[PDB]
Amino acid sequence: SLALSLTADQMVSALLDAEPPILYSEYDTRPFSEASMMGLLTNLADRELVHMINWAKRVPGFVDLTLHDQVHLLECAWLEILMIGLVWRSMEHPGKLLFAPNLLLDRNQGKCVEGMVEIFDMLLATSSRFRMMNLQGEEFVCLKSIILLNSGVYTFKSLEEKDHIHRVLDKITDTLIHLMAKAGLTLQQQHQRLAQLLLILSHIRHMSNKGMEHLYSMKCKNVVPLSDLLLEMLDAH
Amino acid sequence: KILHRLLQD
Ligand SMILES: NS(=O)(=O)c1ccc2c(c1)[C@@H]1CCC[C@@H]1[C@H](c1ccc(O)cc1)N2
Repeated sequence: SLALSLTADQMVSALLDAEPPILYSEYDTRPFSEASMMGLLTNLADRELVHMINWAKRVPGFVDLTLHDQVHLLECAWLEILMIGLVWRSMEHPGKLLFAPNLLLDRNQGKCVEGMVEIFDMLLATSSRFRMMNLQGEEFVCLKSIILLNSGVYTFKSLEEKDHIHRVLDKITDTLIHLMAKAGLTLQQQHQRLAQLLLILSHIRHMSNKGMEHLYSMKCKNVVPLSDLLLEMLDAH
Repeated sequence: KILHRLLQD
């Protein structure tokens, strides 16, 4: 299907063109309470999810899947995707997390919410790693698409579906290497960098699982209400 | 459910 016959450059363009916008937090912005920070983030994540759902539809290969499979992948991947986005946006702000242009939080503001500073620290470490690696926008969009396709693929005939996903994943791998080769990296450097990028995805998975625990923990405590969509996505884990 | 709506829009 369409996705498999795209060139590397066509794949990258498609992914770049699919990028969701950067959203703003609610401006309504004093020193933060636990409940207020929670409220801001919850509201922001909910709005972001709507844009992510529409981004996913523009990822070549994704709409080729059945609705059930698209749902499964999104339910598995959504928090990883929010996280890698956050980490990407925060690259140019060492020591801080750019949740939105009007919501740039440092580590100590992570203490406003109980158990949040752990996840913050992991996110900050990920941002540093991307900076140390000099991650490029074109690489980022590839990684984000890999997360979408990879994260639920092992937990599904639902075999020709798996094969298609694995074929798309192979295409994105080709695209990543292409980009590295164009940037003038040696063969050795290309396979080394590819490995380094993909190994970070293990850490992103870990962060997602910790964040999901945290999110379920805040639901039980009913400290702020979660949106219907967030609760739907959370229920899927 | 909501996911289904948003995926079909
Ligand atoms: N404190 S909460 O109100 O329980 C709550 C609500 C939403 C969220 C969280 C936590 C976790 C905590 C770390 C960020 C993360 C997350 C988030 C929000 C916006 C993003 O672009 C990325 C991620 N959503």
